[PDB]
Amino acid sequence: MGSLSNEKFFDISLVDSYLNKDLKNISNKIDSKLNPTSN
Amino acid sequence: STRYALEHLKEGAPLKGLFSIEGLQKAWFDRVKYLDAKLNDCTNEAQQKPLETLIHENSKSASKKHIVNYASSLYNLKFSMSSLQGCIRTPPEECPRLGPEALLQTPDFNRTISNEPLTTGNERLQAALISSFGSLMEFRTLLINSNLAISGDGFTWLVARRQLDKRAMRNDMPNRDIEYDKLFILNTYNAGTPFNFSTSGVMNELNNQYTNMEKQRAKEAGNLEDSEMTAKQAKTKFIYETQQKGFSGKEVSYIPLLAIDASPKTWLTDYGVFGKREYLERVWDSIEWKIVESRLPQRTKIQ
Amino acid sequence: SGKPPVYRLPPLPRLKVKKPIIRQEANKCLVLMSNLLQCWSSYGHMSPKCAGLVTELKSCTSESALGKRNNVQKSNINYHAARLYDRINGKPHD
Amino acid sequence: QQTKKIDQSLSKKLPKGTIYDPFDFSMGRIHLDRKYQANKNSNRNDIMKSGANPLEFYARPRILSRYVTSTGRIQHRDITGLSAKNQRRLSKAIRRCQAIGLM
Amino acid sequence: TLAELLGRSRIAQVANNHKPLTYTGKKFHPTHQIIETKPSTLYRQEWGLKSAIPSKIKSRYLVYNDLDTLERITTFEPRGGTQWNRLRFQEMGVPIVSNIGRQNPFFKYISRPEDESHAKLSLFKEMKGDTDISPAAMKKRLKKITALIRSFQDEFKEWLVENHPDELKLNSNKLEDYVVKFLNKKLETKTNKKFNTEIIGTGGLSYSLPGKLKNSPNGVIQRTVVPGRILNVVKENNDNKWLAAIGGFVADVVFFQSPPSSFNSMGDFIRMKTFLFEILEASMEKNGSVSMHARLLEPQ
Amino acid sequence: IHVVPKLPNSKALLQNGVPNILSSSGFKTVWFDYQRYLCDKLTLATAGQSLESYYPFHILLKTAGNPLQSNIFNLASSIHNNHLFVENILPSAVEHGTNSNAVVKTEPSRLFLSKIKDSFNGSDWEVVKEEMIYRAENEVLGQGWLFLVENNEKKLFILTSNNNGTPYYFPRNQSFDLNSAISIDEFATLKQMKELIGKSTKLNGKVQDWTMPIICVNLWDHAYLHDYGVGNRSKYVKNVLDNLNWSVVNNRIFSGI
Amino acid sequence: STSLWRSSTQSYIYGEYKGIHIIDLNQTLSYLKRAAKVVEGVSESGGIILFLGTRQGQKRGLEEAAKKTHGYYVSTRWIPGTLTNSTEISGIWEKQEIDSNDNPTERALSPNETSKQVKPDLLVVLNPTENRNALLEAIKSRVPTIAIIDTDSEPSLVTYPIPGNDDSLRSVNFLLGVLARAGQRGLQNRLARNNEK
Amino acid sequence: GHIIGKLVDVTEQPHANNKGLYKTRPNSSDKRVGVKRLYRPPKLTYVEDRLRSLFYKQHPWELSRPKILVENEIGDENYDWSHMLQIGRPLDGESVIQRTMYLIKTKQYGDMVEAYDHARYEFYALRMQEETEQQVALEEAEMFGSLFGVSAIEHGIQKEQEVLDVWEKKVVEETELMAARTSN
Ligand SMILES: [Mg+2]
Repeated sequence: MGSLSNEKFFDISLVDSYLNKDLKNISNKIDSKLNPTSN
Repeated sequence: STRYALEHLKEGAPLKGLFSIEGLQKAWFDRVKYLDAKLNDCTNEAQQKPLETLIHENSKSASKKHIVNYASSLYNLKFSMSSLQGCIRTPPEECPRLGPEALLQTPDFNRTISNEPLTTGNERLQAALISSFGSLMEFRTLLINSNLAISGDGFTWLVARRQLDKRAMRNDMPNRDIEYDKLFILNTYNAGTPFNFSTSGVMNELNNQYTNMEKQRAKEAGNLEDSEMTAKQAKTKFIYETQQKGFSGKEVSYIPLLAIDASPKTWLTDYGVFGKREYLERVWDSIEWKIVESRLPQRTKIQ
Repeated sequence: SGKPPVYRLPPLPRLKVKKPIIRQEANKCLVLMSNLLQCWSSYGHMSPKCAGLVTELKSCTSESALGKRNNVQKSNINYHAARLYDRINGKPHD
Repeated sequence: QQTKKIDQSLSKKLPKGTIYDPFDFSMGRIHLDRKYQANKNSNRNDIMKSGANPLEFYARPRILSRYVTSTGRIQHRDITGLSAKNQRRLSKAIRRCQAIGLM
Repeated sequence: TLAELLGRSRIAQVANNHKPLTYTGKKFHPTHQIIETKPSTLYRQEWGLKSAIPSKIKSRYLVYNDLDTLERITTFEPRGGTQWNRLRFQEMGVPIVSNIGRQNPFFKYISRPEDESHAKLSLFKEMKGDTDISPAAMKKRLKKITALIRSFQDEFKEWLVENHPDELKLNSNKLEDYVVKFLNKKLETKTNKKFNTEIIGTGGLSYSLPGKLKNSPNGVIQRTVVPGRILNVVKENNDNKWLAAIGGFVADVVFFQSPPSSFNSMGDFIRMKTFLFEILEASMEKNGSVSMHARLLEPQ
Repeated sequence: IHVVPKLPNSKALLQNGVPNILSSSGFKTVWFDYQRYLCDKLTLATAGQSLESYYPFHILLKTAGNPLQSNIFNLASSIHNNHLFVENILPSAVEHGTNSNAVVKTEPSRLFLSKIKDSFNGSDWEVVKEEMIYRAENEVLGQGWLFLVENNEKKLFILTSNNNGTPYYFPRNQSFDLNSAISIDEFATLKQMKELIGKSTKLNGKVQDWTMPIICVNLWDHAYLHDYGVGNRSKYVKNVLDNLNWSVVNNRIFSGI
Repeated sequence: STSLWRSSTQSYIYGEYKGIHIIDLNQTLSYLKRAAKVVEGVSESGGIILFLGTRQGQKRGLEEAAKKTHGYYVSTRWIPGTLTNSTEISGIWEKQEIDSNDNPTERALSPNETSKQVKPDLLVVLNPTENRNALLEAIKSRVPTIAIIDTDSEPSLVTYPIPGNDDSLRSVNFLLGVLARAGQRGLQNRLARNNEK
Repeated sequence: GHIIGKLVDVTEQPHANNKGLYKTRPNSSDKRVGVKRLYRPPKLTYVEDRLRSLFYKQHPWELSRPKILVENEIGDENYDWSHMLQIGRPLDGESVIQRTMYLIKTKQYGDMVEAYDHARYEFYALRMQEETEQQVALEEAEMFGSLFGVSAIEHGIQKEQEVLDVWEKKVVEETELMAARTSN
């Protein structure tokens, strides 16, 4: 998985996700699916 | 006679999926009639006594051996035919006669399993077979292989290790006369009792009396006994007793639960020469597991 | 895995052993002496037990000092070597 | 009458759970096992041939201690049986280890 | 053509083997295919190999490694023993019983592949199962598998974010399970079964199933007797753990306390005489060894 | 590969079975089938083994000693005995079907009758046949073979094999069914046989014996079941010896020249 | 084996399998038929055919082939000079005169006739690697030769090579049997022709 | 069926290799000449060999069964491998391999593995049947009055006893010789 790992020892994939908004976009999608509405 | 008649078998009525009218008439009716005629000619006082009682009381007898032979053969044939019910598919006369190529066919007893006793709802037999044979497929292939290997007349039995009621010194005790340890398969040939608590050590006793008679003749003639000969006889005796020495003692009875016939008279007439394996296959799918389930007594799993 | 390599030889005029070590057995009449000397050193000179060994020396010495000598063979390994060297050597063809 | 004691060199102790042949009870078998006696126990236990870098072990005197004779002389390639490069690196390691004075 | 005929030729049927002909180690199973010559054939040194075997060989069975070698010599050995040892096992006829209770592997059970548990050890074996030199096993294989995972990075991400977002948000300890499941499915596809080398079971020693009875002239046998030799009285560890030779197999035998004084009468020569043994059980191990058990029977 | 031999006048036998003995269907049951079955089973047993280069008589001799090689011995003995039976009941060995020389008739040889007189108690041949059937019924319950053999002593006996037991080898006669009770004298004879084989010093545990047969009658239910139904085995054997091919038989007797 | 290969036989080999070179059999068949009817032609012509083989156990095949083809065989070791030094080696053994039917004429031979040399018209060698001196005697004495050539032999020493295995009794017997039968057929044809033209 | 003497030109492969690098120029291997390969004897290989090795290192005791290598007549061999049991040959690993080849040739199954397991299970079934047949045949013979001189167990015991007796003599002689050596 790379960026989503919970290991304190991670790789460059985390940096790639951070710089290119990838991980932020993933978290936003997860929140939008789960956080609001909840109908 | 009525005592040797079955509700499943009727004159002129094929056993569906097993034999035609001719097959039953030749395999069962002709043979049972012949055995009854021979036994009656050989003994008038037979009808009142069951075959099992006759075998138990009369045995190990050279003078009256043929009484036991014929009675046991009749009992064996009846017991084998008792469990047969009739398989829906593949009528006996419908399928074609098998030729030489039937030999090269690879058996599928390793692959296809049919007529499971679970289907009839008998779980006690399910557990007994799984425990004493690991799996149904192993049990089925063992039966088919064993009976098939019999060259001439013989039977294969699903006997049960009925632990002796205190080495046969007791009997009719609650739950013990119907207490067995495990299941086993035995191949009897030419009218051999599946239960071998009787007829066990017969060769041993014959050897014992022979050695004694030889000793008496030697001493009467004055010939001194030879130590090595006695040692050899002791070794033969020791192996014979150690071989047939159950933990309970007095040998272990093997009650019969199910039998499969091997005599060519049963199948040669209709299934042809090459069809023996086919006959066995059709038989396996024609067992009424309710009867054997009822015959199966209680287990020993208590201690 | 990496066992020591096999080293061949340049073509040789012949393959033979100078003085082959052929199997041989002692007379045991000298061994009898060795045991008797051991008995003398431990039990005592011409001690009772040594007497049995003494008689054994007498028996082995009576006819020959070293007893009867036989089973004197020779090793024919040179014969076989010379016989099948031309095949076993693995020399390149002509 | 005969003495009940026999040297191990004349008694083949067959291992458990192994096939055997009648020949294995003959003197031929013991002579064969004696001549063909291999040292594969080393082969499985020499970490040096496992692939590890010998020069790394210069700080562990014991590991090299099994490749030196009683007085410390380095065993020849035949006895050690390592690869040429592994042996040369092992020799450098032990010589270095002597320099630091652990040997 | 000729290539296909050579593929089916009896020489080709024999698997190539380069194991030592004279092995001085523990022997747990045959390591060479026995070749047999018909009497007439042997009469003309026609074993079927490349070159005729020298006349001095009178045995009709031999084991070979190389059809021809640099020294113009056929690497062979006229032993044919193993077949006799197998036949002796079939003499005793004691069936093989699975040690771990594993059900017979001679039956493709429909449910056997179904019932299963997580096997991370398989994941370990996928890269550290090579058990070879460090520069290749620990570097080349690890690089290869890491490259393989690179191709399965986005797919894992989308699946986890789509189907299991709660656990990812919570960082549950169960997250590892999805990783194992994913890798399993990726190496459980078509062509992914690969090949597994391991002794299936009896391995051809005995295709006998338990349960059948050895009906005998004197009656059904309850305990089997076979002549044998007690190998040594030194046993093992002085833990009442002897050894004995029975019909080609070295099998342990159980002794009652105070064993027979026969060994005391003569010791370490006990192999001279023969005894009678019961075969308690025969269960094999992962190495192919058969841990046959026996018991010593003596007249009272 | 073992192949069923070609019999003379095969067309005549295929059209109708041996006259006075078996019907076409019955003969096709014994020969032309269950004989190809026997050959195929034997070939599958010995294919790729040194035994496949030998003939049934030789393989059964070689196999007698080996305990767990009994399948091959059993197969070979059946094949050999069966062909013996077919030959000795063949209507005419000579291929004179086209010539239609039905005048050919077979009668016992004077030497053969003389041998009967020497053997037993000098009884007549018909009495021998009757008592032979008698024993066939009484001491062969299942299948087996009926033999009139000749020993080294020049005295014909009757061997009541209860299975595929070749007369050639008395250790493998299988003449006493041990499954049923056994008399004291028979068990004594068995123990004597135990001793006799034990005396042999050969590494293969074999014993000399000649006892080659003269008359073969198949007692397997593959022969009479169809033609003679069940229990009529006595009538089957009776008619078999009635029309026995005598030319081959009296030839089987050692002419002494 | 490959470690023994002689490169001069590269064209005769089909490849290597299990550590040994595999001879092409189409070529072996073509050469064998050529050699076979060379033998038949010589036998029909009425020449002398010599069958040479010195490996152990070959004598039976040589003797049988010689008697079928009315030729000669040498299962013992070839004697150097048998062809170049014939008068010294074989000058002491006596000969005979035979007619077109291979029937002796029972006529005495003058000393000069006996002292002459009889030269085989065809030489067949089963182990040309060991009988090299026999091949060199033939090449020097102008006698065509047939030999079984393995992946170790030199095909240029023999007029008519037969690529095949030479270390197996079955192979040499099979090849030599085909050659002998061809020679026998030639002899029968000659006998028929001279009996009836 | 591999082709000797063919060189894959750079133009033939336009796509990137396993490492994502486009091949644009011939490499050192392409420079070299390959006449030796043309004249080298080809190295013959068959897929069946891998299976044969796998089988015999999965069924070690299958080696115990002797195999005759003297071919009878390979040309006159008509085999329908739908059923591996075939007159003229025995039941052995080769039967498994041929059956697997036939299964794949007909394409009834997929990869090597499945066809191999199918054939293997068939081979188990036939072998179990044969072993049971031999055991029951033995039982038949003894039940019916069959005499046996020497069995495999007793044959082994007797030969072992011969070797042991020779060994006994040798060891006593060696012991007294060792007594001689140490008595010095
Ligand atoms: Mg050669």
